[PDB]
Amino acid sequence: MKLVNFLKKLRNEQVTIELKNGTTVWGTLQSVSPQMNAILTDVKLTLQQPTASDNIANTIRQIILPDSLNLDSLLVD
Amino acid sequence: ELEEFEFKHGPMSLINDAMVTRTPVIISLRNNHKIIARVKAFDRHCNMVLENVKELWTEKKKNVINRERFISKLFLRGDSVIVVLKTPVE
Amino acid sequence: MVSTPELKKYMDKKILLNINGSRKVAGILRGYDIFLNVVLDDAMEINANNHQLGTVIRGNSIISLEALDA
Amino acid sequence: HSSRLANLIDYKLRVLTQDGRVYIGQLMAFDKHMNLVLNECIEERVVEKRVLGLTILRGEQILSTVVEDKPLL
Amino acid sequence: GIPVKLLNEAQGHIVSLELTTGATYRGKLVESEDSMNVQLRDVIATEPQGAVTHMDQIFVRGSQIKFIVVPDLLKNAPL
Amino acid sequence: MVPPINCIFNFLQQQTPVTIWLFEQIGIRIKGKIVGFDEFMNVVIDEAVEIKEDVEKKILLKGDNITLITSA
RNA sequence: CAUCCGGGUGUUGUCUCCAUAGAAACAGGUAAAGCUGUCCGUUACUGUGGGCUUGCCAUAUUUUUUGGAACUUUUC
Repeated sequence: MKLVNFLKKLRNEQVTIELKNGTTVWGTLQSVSPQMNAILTDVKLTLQQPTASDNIANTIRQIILPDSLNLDSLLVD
Repeated sequence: ELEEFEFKHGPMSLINDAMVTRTPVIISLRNNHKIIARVKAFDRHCNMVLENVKELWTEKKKNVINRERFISKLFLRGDSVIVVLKTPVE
Repeated sequence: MVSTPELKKYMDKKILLNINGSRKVAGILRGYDIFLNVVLDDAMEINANNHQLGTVIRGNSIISLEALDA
Repeated sequence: HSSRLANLIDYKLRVLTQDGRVYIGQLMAFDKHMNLVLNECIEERVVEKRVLGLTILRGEQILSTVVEDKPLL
Repeated sequence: GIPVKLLNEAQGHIVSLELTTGATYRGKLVESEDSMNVQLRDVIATEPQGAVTHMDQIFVRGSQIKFIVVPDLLKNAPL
Repeated sequence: MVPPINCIFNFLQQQTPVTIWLFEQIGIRIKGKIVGFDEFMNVVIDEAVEIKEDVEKKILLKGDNITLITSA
């Protein structure tokens, strides 16, 4: 009975994440937890100049999802 | 148990009402950057999946500059939301 | 949870509290709480102008609690 | 869950905090609150450095995690 | 959880810490908690300014702690 | 000894005037008599006043914003 | 001090009953052995079938994960 469960389906796609801190993060998602803690693969995060990180992982403001992803199919259990 | 009861009667019902009506919404954020879009799905924490979003936010360089950007799909964590305005087209 | 703190040794003794907003208070320790809410009697502000009052300080606020005399 | 978090154990990590400071060192112990314990730590406030030793961070304070190097033998 | 037990094990030794306040405190630790409360003695504070002071007894709230700094032998401890 | 919620229970019966301080705002304070409260420390003040000493004139407060509750 | 009736352990050569892959193939040495090198059986990445060493088991209202944040300005 949570919208979090939908994010566990999301795995594999790339997203630019914004945080409360005010950073921006392009990278592929590997896994998503019930407590929102996401782990990313092949990341390019910017705080300062942008710096690439391999394995990046409360602070999440919003995910800007890719345009190809069908919402109707994922919103079902 | 009691969560089912409040979705029909309470404050959150007007999103369920609006989002089912295929409605657009104006949302005031905690970032000082308002969000104007149409909603897909919501939750008890106000975790909302938005579609076709457009922001409105001032700036300085200096004088006030407004800037807009279109986003296709957007999962918003309800902590960032401070005020929701559920405005109908009709 | 709710570890009732070790303030038994401060009961009925003078104190020098500090609180949020850099404001501080002297008083006789009457009673304490789970959340560290405090009861002080003979409460005197420390602005340096010291005003007598006669007080329940909130737990959240508290930064610390001292002893004037050993 | 926490299956991914055990995989990080005993790797040199780069941890950004809410203050902006960034701690670095191996990971010995981990929590459900994301309390991290770190060995032989070094902050980089920014052209700066400091030596601390064993550091136990809270969950509130932590922002992001990132592996610097592979697990040491 | 282990991140709390390590703390309880450094009771007696001298500890350094950082609060949301911005200041760091250093002293012998007497009691801790699962909340992350603390009880210390002979504390030597040092704020953002550099201002040193002395505090005889102190209690804390964990919520207010950012992070601790613990003695070196506490890395061979059992997990 | 005196626990904290039993202390606030006395302020209801006596109808004593009590000034309330806010969390992150020293510039502002409040006043009023206490009718009722709850487990989460929300308060229903009566004849409440906003206090330069600019006294501006029944409300309810959230328990997250309080710091001090003081008699008279 | 001996003698005698006994025991277990290792190792070697046999005997009886029983087992099915095979890569049990090659070359090095000790007091010993895949001890070593090569080597081969499944196989290192999938889906069906078994077991667990696992999720630790589900908290938006004060000590961590549903925010006191947001914003501005001056100094070097």
